[PDB]
Amino acid sequence: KRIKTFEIYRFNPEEPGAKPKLQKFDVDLDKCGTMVLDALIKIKNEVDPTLTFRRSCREGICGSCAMNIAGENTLACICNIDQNTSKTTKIYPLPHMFVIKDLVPDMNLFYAQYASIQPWLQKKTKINLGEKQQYQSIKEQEKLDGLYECILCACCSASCPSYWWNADKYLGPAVLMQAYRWIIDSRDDSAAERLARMQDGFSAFKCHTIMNCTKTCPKHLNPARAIGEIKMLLTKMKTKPAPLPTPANF
Amino acid sequence: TSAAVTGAAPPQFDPIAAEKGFKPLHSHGTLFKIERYFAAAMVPLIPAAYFIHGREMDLCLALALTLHVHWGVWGVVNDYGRPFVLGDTLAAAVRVGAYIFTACLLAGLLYFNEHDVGLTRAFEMVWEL
Amino acid sequence: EKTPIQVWGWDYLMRQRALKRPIAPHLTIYKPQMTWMVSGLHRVTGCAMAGTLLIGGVGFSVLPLDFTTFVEFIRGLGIPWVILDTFKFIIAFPIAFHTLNGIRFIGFDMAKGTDIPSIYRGAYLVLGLAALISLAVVVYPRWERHKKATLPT
Amino acid sequence: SNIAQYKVIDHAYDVVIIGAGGAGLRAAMGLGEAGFKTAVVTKMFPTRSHTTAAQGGINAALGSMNPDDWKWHFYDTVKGSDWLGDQNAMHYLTRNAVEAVTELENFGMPFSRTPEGKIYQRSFGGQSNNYGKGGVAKRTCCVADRTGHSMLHTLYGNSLRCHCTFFIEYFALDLLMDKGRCVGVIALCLEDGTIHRFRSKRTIVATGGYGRAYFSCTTAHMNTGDGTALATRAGIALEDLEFIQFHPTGIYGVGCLITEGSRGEGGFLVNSEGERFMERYAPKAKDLASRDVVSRAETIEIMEGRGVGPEKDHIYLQLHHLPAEQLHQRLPGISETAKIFAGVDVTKEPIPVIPTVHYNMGGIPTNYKAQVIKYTKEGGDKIVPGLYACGECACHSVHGANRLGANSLLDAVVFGRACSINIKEELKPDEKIPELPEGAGEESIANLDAVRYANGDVPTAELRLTMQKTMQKHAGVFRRGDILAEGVKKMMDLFKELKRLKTTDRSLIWNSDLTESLELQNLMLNATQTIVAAENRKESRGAHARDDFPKREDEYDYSKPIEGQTKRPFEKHWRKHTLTKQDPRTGHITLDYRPVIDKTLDPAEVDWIPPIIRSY
Ligand SMILES: Cc1cc2nc3c(=O)[nH]c(=O)nc-3n(C[C@H](O)[C@H](O)[C@H](O)COP(=O)(O)OP(=O)(O)OC[C@H]3O[C@@H](n4cnc5c(N)ncnc54)[C@H](O)[C@@H]3O)c2cc1C
Ligand code: HEM
Ligand SMILES: CC(C)(C)c1ccc(CNC(=O)c2ccccc2C(F)(F)F)cc1
Ligand code: SF4
Ligand code: F3S
Ligand code: FES
Repeated sequence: KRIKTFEIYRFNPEEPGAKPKLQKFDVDLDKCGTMVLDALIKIKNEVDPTLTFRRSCREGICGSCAMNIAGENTLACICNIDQNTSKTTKIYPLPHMFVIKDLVPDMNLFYAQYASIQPWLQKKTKINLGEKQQYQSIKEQEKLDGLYECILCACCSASCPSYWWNADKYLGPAVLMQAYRWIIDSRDDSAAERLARMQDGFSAFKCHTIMNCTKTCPKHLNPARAIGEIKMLLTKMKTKPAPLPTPANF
Repeated sequence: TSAAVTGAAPPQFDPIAAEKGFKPLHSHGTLFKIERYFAAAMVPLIPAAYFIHGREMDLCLALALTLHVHWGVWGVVNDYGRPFVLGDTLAAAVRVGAYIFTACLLAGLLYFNEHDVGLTRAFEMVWEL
Repeated sequence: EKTPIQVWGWDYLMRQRALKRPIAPHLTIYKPQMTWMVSGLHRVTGCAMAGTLLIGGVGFSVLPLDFTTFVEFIRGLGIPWVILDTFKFIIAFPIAFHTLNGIRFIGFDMAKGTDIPSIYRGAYLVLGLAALISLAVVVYPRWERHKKATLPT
Repeated sequence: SNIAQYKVIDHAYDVVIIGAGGAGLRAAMGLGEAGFKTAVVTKMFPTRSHTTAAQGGINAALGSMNPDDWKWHFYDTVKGSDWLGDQNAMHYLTRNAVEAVTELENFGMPFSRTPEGKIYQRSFGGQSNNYGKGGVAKRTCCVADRTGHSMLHTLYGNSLRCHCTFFIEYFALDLLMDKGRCVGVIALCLEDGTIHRFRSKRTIVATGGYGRAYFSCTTAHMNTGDGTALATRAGIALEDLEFIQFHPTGIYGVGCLITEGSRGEGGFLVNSEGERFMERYAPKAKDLASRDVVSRAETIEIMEGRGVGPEKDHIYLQLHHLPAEQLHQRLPGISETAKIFAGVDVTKEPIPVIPTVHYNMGGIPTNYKAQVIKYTKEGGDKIVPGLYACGECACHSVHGANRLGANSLLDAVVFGRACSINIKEELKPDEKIPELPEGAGEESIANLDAVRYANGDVPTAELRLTMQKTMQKHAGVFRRGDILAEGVKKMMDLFKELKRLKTTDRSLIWNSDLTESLELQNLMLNATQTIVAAENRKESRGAHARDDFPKREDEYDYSKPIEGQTKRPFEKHWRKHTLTKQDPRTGHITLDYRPVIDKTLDPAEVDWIPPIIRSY
C-alpha cells in the first residue's frame, strides 16, 4: 500500500520553553483525497487532533490555507500530494512570519498594511450613493483583470526576501499589487494621493526584482509587474491615463 | 467564574485616523530614476574598458564604479542593517559605515591609479599570466 | 522619518518580540529557484567586485607590496595554465553576469518581461551570455599565445 | 468554568455584529457611517467568509441588456419561493435591488461591462420578464465567474473607512440574554485563549449557513450553523430548516460548485444517452428551470439508469459547444476549478456534476425589518428585543421553500443594509449600553471547559462523520416517511453520543480541536431540527420533496378555479412556516407552525401574487 510521509512543522506556545519541531506522519494515499489539505485533515482527524492549521473553502478561493509545501508557498487545498512515496513532503508555515501555533502565522501586519492603501473607491466630487452606475469602458475595467482576483493569502509576500527582512517598512507584493489595483481604476480619483503614501525609500522601492512573488502565486497573478508599474508612476516615467469620457446618453 | 476585567480594542491600523496631519515624506522617485539611468549609462563603459586602456579610462572607472557602488552598498546596508536585529545605534552606525566604505573605496582607487599600475593595466598583467 | 503604517509596523514587531513567538524558517527551507538565486548571485557578484576594489585599492596602499611584485609572486608559483585561466574566468564572470543581469533588472523595474516564461528565459540567457563572454575573453588570448609559441615567424 | 480558570474580558459597544461575510460587513458599513460604535466578531478573517466563494452573480433589474422592471424580479422571487416566502420581505428585497447593486458598483466593485459601459448581466435559473409571460430574464449582475469574491473584498475594503472595530478569529459561544432581551455576545479569542463578553444595545447575527451538516456540500468547512445554534440556546425557535437547497452542479468528486451561470451563458446538462434531458423535465425554461426542479430531474435520471461515468452515478455539464472567448471572459473561475478538480478542459470535455447541498433557506425567523421574532398562536409575532439577523443564517423569509439563484448575495446586502437603517431609526442616543446580569456567559464557559477536557470514547471527527452520512441518506433530494422516521431515530441517538465526546487538544491558544467540537454541537442542533421538521412536513414544496406526498398542499387546490371551493383550515394544509423549538440539553424538539405573510408592504406600489401551480 502507498504510504506517503509528511514532515510537518510544529510549535506549541503553551509549553514552557517550547521550541519548534519537525514531525513525520504517515498517510495512506489510497485512503485520502488527492490534495495536501486532505492529508492534513486526515492526520488531524485520525492520528493527532492537536495538529492546527487554517482552512475554509475547498477550491482555492478563500486564501486561508496558505503555507509552504515542498519549499514553495501555495494553497494546501489545491496542491496535489506528490505521489512519489520514496520522498517525504515538508510542510512549514508561511516563511518569516511569527507563528501562533503549528502552521498558523500571525497575519495582522499583512492585514494592517492592506488597510493602509485605503482599498476603497475614492471620488473628488461627492456622489449620490445609490443613484447611478459610474461609467467604465470594457477596456478600462479589463485593466483590473490580473489584479482584482487576489485572495489576500500572502504566499507572495512570505516568499519575498526583502519582505522577510523589512516587513515593518516594505509593503510587500500583495499589498502593492492591490495598491496598484486602486491606482489604475479609471473610476478612482485619488491616484496622486495613493502614490504619495509610498513615495519613500522603503514602501514600494524596496522591491529588488527578486520575482519570487510572481513565481509562487497560486492564482497565477503577477505582483512583480504591478510593482514595476508603480515604480514607473513614482519615477514619472508613466502617468495614469485620464478616464474615458462618459457618453452624453449614458 | 466571570469576575472580569475591562478590555481595550485590539491593535488595528486606522487608515483615516493615521492620515490626520500626515505631510508626505520627500519623494525617492527622482533618486531611484537617476540610479538606474546611471547604471544604464555604465553599460557601454564596461566593454569600452575592455577595448580602450590607460590612465584616463582608469579614472572614468574609478569615478563611475565609486558612485554606482555608493548607491549599491547603501541599499545593501539598508536591507540588512535592521534596527530590529541590531538596535537603533548599531543600525545608525552601519549606515555611516556605508559612507566610510564609499570614501575609502575612491581614495584607495585614486591611490592605486596614481602610484601603482592602474586598473586597466592591472587586468592586463593578470591576463598575461 | 516614517509613514504611519511603518510606525504601526515597528510597534507590531515589538509586540511579537514581547510575545516570544518564533519566526517561521525561510532561507533554510525555501526551494532554490531561478528567481531568488539569480537575484542572490546579482547581489553577490556586485558586492564581491566592490569588496575586491576596496581591499585591493586600500590594501596595496597600506602594504609595502605593490601589484607588480604581487603578479611576479604568483607566476613564481608556476601553477598549471588551465587553473590560471580558470581564475581569469572567475574574475570575468561576475563582471559579465552582473552587467547583463543588471540590464534585466532595470527591465523588471519598468515592468518588462515579468511573466514567468520571460523571467526564466532571461535568466538562462543572461547566465549563458555571461559564461560565453567570460569564456571568450579567457580562451581567445590563450589561443593566440599557443600560436605564437608553436607557429613560424 | 469547573476545572480551569479563564481570563474574561468585557467590552461595551452600541452594536455587535456576529459575522463578516456579505451581510455582516454591509451592516457594519451602514452603522459606522451612522456614528455607532460597532464591533465585528468573526471566527475567521472576513475575506475567508463563504460569500467569497460565490460565483454567478447578484440579481437586480438594471436593464443593461434589455428593458426590465423590479416587479418582474418580485414575481420570480415569489414563484421561486413556491408561495412559502413572505411577500412583504420579497417585496423589500426586489424593490431595493437596483439601488443595492448600484451602491456596490459605487463602492468600487469591478463589475464586468457592456459596450455602453454599464454593468453586464447574464441569465440564470428560474427568472423571466413580464410576470412569467415574457422571455428569459437577464438581470444577474456579475464579475465574471467570481462575483462573491469581488463583492466581499469590496465590502471589506469599504468597511475599513468606517471605523468599525474588528475582533478577528473570535469564536462566538452564545448570545448574552437578560429576560428575553439580547444584551450582547460571549466569544473565545483564538489567538490568546481569552474569553470576551461584548455588551451591546443591539446584536446582529450574520453567521451564514449549515451545509456541513451533510456529507457532501459546496460550502466552506466553516458553515456549521453557529448562529442558528446560538439562537436555539437563547430559547428562540428556528424556521423552515427542512428547506435545504441542493445546487444542480457540484463537481462529482469533491463538491466544488460550478456556477449556474455556466448554464446561464448557454451550457446544458447531458445524460448517458447524449440527451439534453431538461427539455423533457422543463420544456419552457429547460436547463434554467429552478434549482429544486433541475436537481430532482438529475436525480431521477441517475435512478432510472441514465447516469454517467464508470458508476453511472452523476451527470455531464456540457460547455465545450460555447466559444473559447466566452468561456474565458465569462467563466474563467470554474474553467480553472474544473481543470484542477476533474482534469477537465471545458473547451473540449464536459464537467462531471451532481446535485450537492448548497444553501439554507431556513434559519432564525425575523420580520421584514430583520428583527428576530418569537411566535405563538395567541400573541402572534413578538420581537426579541436587542436582536437582529441577516444573511443565510436568517429566515425573513425571502426565499420560502426555494431560493432563486443570485438572490442570496442580494439578500445579504439588502437586509444587512436594512439592519443599519432600522437600528439608526429606532435606536436613540439616550438609551444606555446595558449592564450584564451577574453570571452572564458562565454557562457558555462551562460548556467550553467540558468540551475542552472531554474524556469519553467517541472522537468529534467520527461523530461528525456519522451525522453527515446520516443526513445525506435520510434527508436527501427525495425523502419518505419511513426513511425520515428512521433518520430521526439515528439522529436523536447521535445527539445522545455527544455525552461520550472525546477531544485531545487541551490548549486554549488556537485550539481547532476545541472549536471544531463546539461546531459539532452547533451542527447537531441544526441537523436534528432539520430532519424532524422534514419528517413532519407531509407535502412537496420547493426543495422539499416527499415521495409519499407528491403534491403541494395549500389552503385551496390551486390546480382548479377558486370560485366554488371551501378553504381548508390552517391545521389541514401546509402553506405555513415550520418552527422548531429545541431544548439544547435534552435535544427534545417540539413543532409549531406560523402563517405565511401574503400581503406586500404597500398594495399601492405592488400587488401580492396569489399562488398558482409551479411549473418551469
Ligand atoms: C459555492 C457557493 C457559491 C455561491 N454563489 C452565489 C452567487 O453566485 N450568488 C448568490 O446570490 N449567492 C450565492 N451563494 C449563496 C451566498 O453566497 C451565501 O448564502 C451568502 O453569501 C452568505 O452570506 P452571509 O454573510 O450570510 O454568510 P457568510 O459569507 O457564510 O459569512 C459567515 C460569517 O459569520 C461568521 N461566523 C460564523 N460562525 C461564527 C462564530 N461562532 N463566531 C464568530 N463568527 C462566526 C464567519 O466568520 C463569517 O464571517 C453561494 C454559496 C456557495 C456555497
Ligand atoms: C556595467 C553595468 C552595471 C549595471 C547595469 C549595474 C546595475 C546594477 C543594478 C540595477 C543594481 C541594483 C540591484 C538591486 O537594487 O536590486 C546594482 C547593484 C549593485 N551593483 Fe551594479 N551594475 C553594473 C556594474 C557594477 C559593477 C562593475 C560593480 C562593481 C563593484 C557593481 C556593484 C554593484 C553593487 C555592490 C550593487 C549592490 C546592490 C544590490 O545587490 O542590490 N555594479 N547594479
Ligand atoms: C547567496 C545565498 C546564500 C545563496 C543567498 C541568496 C539569496 C538570499 C536572499 N536574498 C536577499 O536577501 C536579497 C538579494 C538580492 C537583493 C536583495 C535582497 C534582499 F535583502 F532584499 F532580500 C540570501 C542568501
Ligand atoms: S497575489 Fe497571488 S499570492 Fe499574493 S496574495 Fe494575491 S493571491 Fe496570494
Ligand atoms: S519577490 Fe519581492 S523583491 Fe519584488 S519582485 Fe516580488 S516583490
Ligand atoms: S482552504 Fe481556502 S484557499 Fe485553501
